[PDB]
Amino acid sequence: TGYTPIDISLSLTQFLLSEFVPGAGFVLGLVDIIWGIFGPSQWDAFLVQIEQLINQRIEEFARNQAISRLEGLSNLYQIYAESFREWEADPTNPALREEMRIQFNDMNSALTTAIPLFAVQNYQVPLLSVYVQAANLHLSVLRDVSVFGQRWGFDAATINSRYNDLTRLIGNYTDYAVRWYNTGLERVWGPDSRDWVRYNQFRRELTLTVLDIVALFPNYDSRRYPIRTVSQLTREIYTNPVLENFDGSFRGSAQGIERSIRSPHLMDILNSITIYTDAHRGYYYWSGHQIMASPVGFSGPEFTFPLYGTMGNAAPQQRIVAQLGQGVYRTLSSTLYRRPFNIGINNQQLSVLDGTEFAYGTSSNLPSAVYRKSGTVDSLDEIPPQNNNVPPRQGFSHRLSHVSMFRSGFSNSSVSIIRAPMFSWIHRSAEFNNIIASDSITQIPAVKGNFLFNGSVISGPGFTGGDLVRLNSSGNNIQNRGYIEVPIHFPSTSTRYRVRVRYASVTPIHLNVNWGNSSIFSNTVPATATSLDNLQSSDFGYFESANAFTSSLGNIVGVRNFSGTAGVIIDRFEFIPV
Repeated sequence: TGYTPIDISLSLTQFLLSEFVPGAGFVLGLVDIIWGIFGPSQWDAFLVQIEQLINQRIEEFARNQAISRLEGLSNLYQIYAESFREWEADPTNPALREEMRIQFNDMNSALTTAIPLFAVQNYQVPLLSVYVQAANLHLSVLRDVSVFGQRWGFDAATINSRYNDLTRLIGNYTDYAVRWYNTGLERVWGPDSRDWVRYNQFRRELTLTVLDIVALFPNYDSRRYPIRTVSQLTREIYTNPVLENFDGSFRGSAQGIERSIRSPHLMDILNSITIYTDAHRGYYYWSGHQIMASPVGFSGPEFTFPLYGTMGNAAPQQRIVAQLGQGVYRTLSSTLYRRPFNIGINNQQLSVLDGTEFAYGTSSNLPSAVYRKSGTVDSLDEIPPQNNNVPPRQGFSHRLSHVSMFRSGFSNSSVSIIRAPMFSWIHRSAEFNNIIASDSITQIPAVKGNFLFNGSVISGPGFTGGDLVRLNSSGNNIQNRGYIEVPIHFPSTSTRYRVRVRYASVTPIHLNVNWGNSSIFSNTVPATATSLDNLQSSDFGYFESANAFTSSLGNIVGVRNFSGTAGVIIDRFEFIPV
């Protein structure tokens, strides 16, 4: 196959993003993508994928115990799934209802017992992806009993008790996973470029196999999400062909490489990249470039970033239009390393790109844009498809959101030149527009807004699928009130929507939600957190408009912080069709 846990996880994410609704389909999805396997192979592969990265194998007894238990859970969940399917086909049947009650208890009990074995002391990191798979299944099964347990014949006390388990464990599993993600990532940090490559690889691979799945855990709260709900993952992950295809190591460069990534920002759409070519001893290369981007929904003028790298004129500038079709899904780069025996200003070490093909996502086909030539350092190896049953240009998992640059040296005066374009990839669930569905709960992260006043975009804690918006206090000035505004599009003009906001606050705070020019909520909302600096799962709460409205109110939604002294974090807006 050539498949890894990264491929499998991306496919699970596609499923959880588009089919997050209770019923037989969800249960059978999980068997099809993850739990329907035979034997230890898949599980062993999940462990190897992290073990080989941190260069540490799990102690052999604990390793075999974890694998062995996952096999048991798989067998048991296959039986549960089949019983569920049979029950759904004939729901009033008391034999099938009794079998669901027994199967749920066995599944619930088995998972509660198994999970600590995926959290074994000194091996939490390499066990983290199987931990998260088991957690996911557990929350799934607790959600099942919450939605269907009455129909199965459980009493109200048992149902409410299992529901309280669900909401608590959404929190505990999330905090555990993020904690060990942070700890694992930090242990892999080092001062040189080889360390940075490993560090970013850890970030990338565990974003795909852990954090992306953890960001969907809140969706399991059936009282909060009683119908289908669609999340959007706005976080960016990174490739860097020059650094990642380099067998040596630039000393002390790790910090500089990490800082070449741009800081937290409102989501934008990459429109074009204009690449400048420089040359040395007949070797032509990508010396610098300029990015042009738009706000979400193309809802404001195109803006230009400051020049990346240096503006060479060894050949004419080339404008690559990124935003054709579904955008650029893939880069195929040619790396150029020059390492002469005798180096100097007239005979430089070069670490650069002498070519890149930019390939487009498209439901048919579009010729690639090519800077000079194609190459074989392929983003698809690190940023694989979410659906490998169609061609990659249709089954892609990410879109190119930005290109920045790690750079060192000047062509006129340095012995060593590094120009290492940093490619930034956003998950394709981050839609170009904010489109409100009529038959599901649409989640729109606040970082998908296009106007932020007296506030800033801050790094997410790792479990929200992206970054967050912080609205500052006014300093008791009514004209200086923190505001985030989000452009939205309603394909259905008759559906009525309640607007719910997910937020974090240390003190009770007065917030105003506008839909168009109309205020649909203006009240104090409770404190949810002890600190805005170290967010855990339970620090996020919800408030909502009491009434429901239609798109006649307008094409923007916003939140304003009325407090003169306190700040607030906005995660996302949620539209609930009534």
